Amino acid sequence: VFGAKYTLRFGHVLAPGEPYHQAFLKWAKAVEEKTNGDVRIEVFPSSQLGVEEDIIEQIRMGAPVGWNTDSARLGMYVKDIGVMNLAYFIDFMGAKTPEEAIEVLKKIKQSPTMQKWLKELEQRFGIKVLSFYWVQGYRHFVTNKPIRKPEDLNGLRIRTPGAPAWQESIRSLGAIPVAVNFGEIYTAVQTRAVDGAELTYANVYNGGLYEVLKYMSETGHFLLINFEIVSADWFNSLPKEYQKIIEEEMDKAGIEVSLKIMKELEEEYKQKCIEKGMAVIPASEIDKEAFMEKAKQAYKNLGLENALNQLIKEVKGE
Repeated sequence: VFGAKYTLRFGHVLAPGEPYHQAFLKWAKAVEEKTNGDVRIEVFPSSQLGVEEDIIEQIRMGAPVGWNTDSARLGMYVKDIGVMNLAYFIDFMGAKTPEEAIEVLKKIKQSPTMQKWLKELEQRFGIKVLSFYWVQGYRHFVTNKPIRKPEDLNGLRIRTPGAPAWQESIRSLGAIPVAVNFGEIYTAVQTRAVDGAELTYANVYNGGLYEVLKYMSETGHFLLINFEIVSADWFNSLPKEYQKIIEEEMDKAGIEVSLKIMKELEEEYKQKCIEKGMAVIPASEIDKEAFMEKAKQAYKNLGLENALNQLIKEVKGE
């Protein structure tokens, strides 16, 4: 009293106050406005605590919940969609600038193959993708040794997220992948349990990791594409007009924060990291083709090369 008719609780939107959170709050406010207060969206920052959450099982259960997740997770369910979390994916799709990256994502969305995968996620698993135009930016190696070619990673324990798309990718580039809770990366480096990480400049700066790692080597080996999911059962319970408002408003909010991240914020954080004494190995000094060539073996090890090729075909319009 006198509240909304539908309430959505949307979680895992990363750290409080940061760009993603800001953008989800903009999205929520716009859906609320355009639905006349009938849809209320509550936005929950990520916890850094190490607690079990079965986020997909809630989505399957039909709860009024959503999550900021990724294709490394969704690829556990419909295997092939996981190709979008593999090393150099956006480069293999031909994107070489921020604006080009967003345009490729739009082409992937209208692709018959993506539409297939999204229908399988919905029907077989009850997962509705509202958007994947949410990009955290390019990830680079963060180490105490410059990385210019694959051989430089040999023997290096590099922490990367726990799912196979990440682990196999970092392994194929030449490193030993290691899982470590993000909030514990600093501890893992200071206590010498790992040799480095692979992160965005925002992650490195906000974590104060420049205190313990000296080099940012700009391999640009991942572009982190987030997938924004809700229960298919819940989404379908909404009126069609509201279904369209929710999806359109978040594709819009997503495009907006993705470009701000890629065109401005990551640049600012780079400057701040330089000002904290880090040494940047620029992209032009790195054998990126050698890394791209090593990356192909992750696609093969996981069975996702056909998936990539299939996407390449339909996007090469036009």
